Amino acid sequence: KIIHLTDDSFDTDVLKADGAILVDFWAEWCGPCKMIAPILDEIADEYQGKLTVAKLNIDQNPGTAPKYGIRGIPTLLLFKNGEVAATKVGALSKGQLKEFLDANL
Amino acid sequence: MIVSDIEANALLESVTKFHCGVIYDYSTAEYVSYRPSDFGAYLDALEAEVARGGLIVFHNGHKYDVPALTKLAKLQLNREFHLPRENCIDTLVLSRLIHSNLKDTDMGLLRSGKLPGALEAWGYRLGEMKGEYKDDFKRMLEEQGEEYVDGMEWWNFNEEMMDYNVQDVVVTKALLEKLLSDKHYFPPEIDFTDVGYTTFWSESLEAVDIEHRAAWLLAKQERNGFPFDTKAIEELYVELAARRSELLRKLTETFGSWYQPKGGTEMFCHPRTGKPLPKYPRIKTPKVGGIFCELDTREYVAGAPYTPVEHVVFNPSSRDHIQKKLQEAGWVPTKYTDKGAPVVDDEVLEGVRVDDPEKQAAIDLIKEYLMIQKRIGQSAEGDKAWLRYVAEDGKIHGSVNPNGAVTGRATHAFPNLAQIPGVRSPYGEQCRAAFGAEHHLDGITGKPWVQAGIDASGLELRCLAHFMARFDNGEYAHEILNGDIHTKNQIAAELPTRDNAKTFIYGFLYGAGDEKIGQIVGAGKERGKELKKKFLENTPAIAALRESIQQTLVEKWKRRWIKGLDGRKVHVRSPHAALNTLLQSAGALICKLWIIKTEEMLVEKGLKHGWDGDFAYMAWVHDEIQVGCRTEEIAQVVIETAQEAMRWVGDHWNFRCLLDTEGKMGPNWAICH
DNA sequence: ATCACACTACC
DNA sequence: GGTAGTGTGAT
Ligand SMILES: [Mg+2]
Repeated sequence: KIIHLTDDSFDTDVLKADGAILVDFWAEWCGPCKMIAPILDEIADEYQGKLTVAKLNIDQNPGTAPKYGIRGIPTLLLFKNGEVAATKVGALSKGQLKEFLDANL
Repeated sequence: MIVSDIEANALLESVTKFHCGVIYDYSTAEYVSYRPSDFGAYLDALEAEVARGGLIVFHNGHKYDVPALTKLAKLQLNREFHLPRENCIDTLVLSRLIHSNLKDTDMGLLRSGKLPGALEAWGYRLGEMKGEYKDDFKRMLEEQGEEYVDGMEWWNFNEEMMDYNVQDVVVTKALLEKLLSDKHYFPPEIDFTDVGYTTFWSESLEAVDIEHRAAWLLAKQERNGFPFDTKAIEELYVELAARRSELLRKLTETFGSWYQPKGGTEMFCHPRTGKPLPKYPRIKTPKVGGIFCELDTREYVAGAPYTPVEHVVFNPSSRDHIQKKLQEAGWVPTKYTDKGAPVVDDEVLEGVRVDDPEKQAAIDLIKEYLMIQKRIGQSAEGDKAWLRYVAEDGKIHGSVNPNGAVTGRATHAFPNLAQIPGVRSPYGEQCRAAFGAEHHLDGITGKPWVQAGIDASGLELRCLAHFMARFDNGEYAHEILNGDIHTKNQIAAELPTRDNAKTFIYGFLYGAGDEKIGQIVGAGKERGKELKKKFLENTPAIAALRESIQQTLVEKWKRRWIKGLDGRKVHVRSPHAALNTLLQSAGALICKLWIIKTEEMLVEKGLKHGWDGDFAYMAWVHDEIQVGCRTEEIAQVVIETAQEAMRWVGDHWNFRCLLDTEGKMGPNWAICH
């Protein structure tokens, strides 16, 4: 369900998606990141055909994060037609996420 | 004998006013203060002590008070004033000789805190005086609601300053008597505070006379400075700066930037167990924030934790960064340091081998980058860079502690002119060429001066030959000047080539271990105990020398010091480095008396020391001197005279090995190597 | 072996 | 602004 992005696929997979893309900038060594990961898996299904959950590991793809000024992780960037609509930093709960999306959608 | 000290408005380089001075006369047992308008009288009292053939005691007077008074007398009173060398005693010079195992703050230029070991108390008080006077000044000001500026405490004379001047003399006197109570340097049967200068020098240990002459000569060398080619170094700086940039561009392309945890306060705890996870990065739990009612543009949400991070760019000067990237490339560290980090120096880097050919090539760029920074920091960007120290007269006036090392060797600093890159190293020729007599134009004719570079020949090996003559009857010494000791050591060590021997011996004398020894030994590092064993076996005199040195120091210690060529005690730090201590100390003392005699001989030949004269000492780097000469004819005379003085020194101390010097004439340090 | 000083990284 | 930790520059 979730889209595993790379630096080279980010432009076309995210910026030119034209649909609803929630991106999660994460790292294997971040405690909070490990927390929202399970959540996102559930959000992907429930919002299938309404939103697209994509993840970008910042150790593996060091080029994209800087362009967005990431200062903390996990970072949730909700892209709409190639632009940043909403934004949220931190391991939200299943409820907090449902609210973030439902609202911003 | 009188003890004195002065207070003036600035360091020697820019002093213009005498503020006050104090004199304690042993013959009257009294202290007399001299205020600004008593300057002439102050000078008269010092010259009266000289007329009586007396002694004037200063603490650091050789480098400061004495030349300062000459300068000040000329500027303020139009008077010619020159205290003769033989009438002056310096307790700092005396302290550095008698307490040669202890460090000092070099009169407040070095912070006491970073210095290892203990510090002699009175000398510590003297070195802190300027800082303490400053602190008083500042708090006395604040009391009056006034502001404090740069170093305004030295602009005008005041009574607090007078009180500190008096304190310096009470402390200097105390220091003087404590040093004078060392029977090893001063025979107890003589009251040295009650004798003429000639008696003081002849009745005390030779080391005392030698150290004062060395500090007097080197003080002048500091005043002379080393002609420096600023433009040439500013251009080298542009060249190195562009190469540094290009290497940075190439490296940050090969090794991309990454993210690291930073700014976290709260410990991350397992959400299930609640168990603290110290190994995980720190986090920050947003105090406020919510989803939405007008949506909340805020990105944070109360309760939802996150890991604060920073973006870090690859830094070639970071061994940590280099260590991280090379391992992520497959490098498995073979040797680590005592703290948990793997060794990342030019040697290991030279042996690293990774798969990716690009990252493999990036290693050389990294080694180049490090060497470039080393040059940039030393010549331009470092705190003590040459470009920050070049004075208005176009010269760098490096400082020298004439007896800074335990062995009797001198130490150099601000900047250290004893660590200029050699011609045999990258950019060495350009660095070296920037220091030279050619960069000084004659004050009258405007013509460049010439440089005379002279160094003692194989001094270390001859000192060894000397001390082993008692065991081999001059054999080793005989081979040095009439055969080939390098082939001789080669055979004794069983080493391959003759060049292996030069590396082995010079290394054997400067420490080194079996690893370094066995290293160039063809290759086979380690197991270099065989080479270092077969050697001492076929050169029994050396082993014998070592045995005698030990029977003198141990059994717990019988004695913790070695007697130097001039009688001084030379603290031995380790029974294993004892022979080294003995040899380095002898080389140091030979070279010290040598530069002294060389200058005395030039002066007895009619040559004047100074830029307004015939020659000028520019640098003394252990076993070599660089001297500036007005003409080539003078350069040749200096070269010849340095050889005579070296031979005079060898004869002076009955050396069992003939001592020699080699001299080269040219425009700068690069040509006089 | 003796010693100066630079640059990173942490407080 | 000051301290370690590591390394390089020279004899
Ligand atoms: Mg003084």
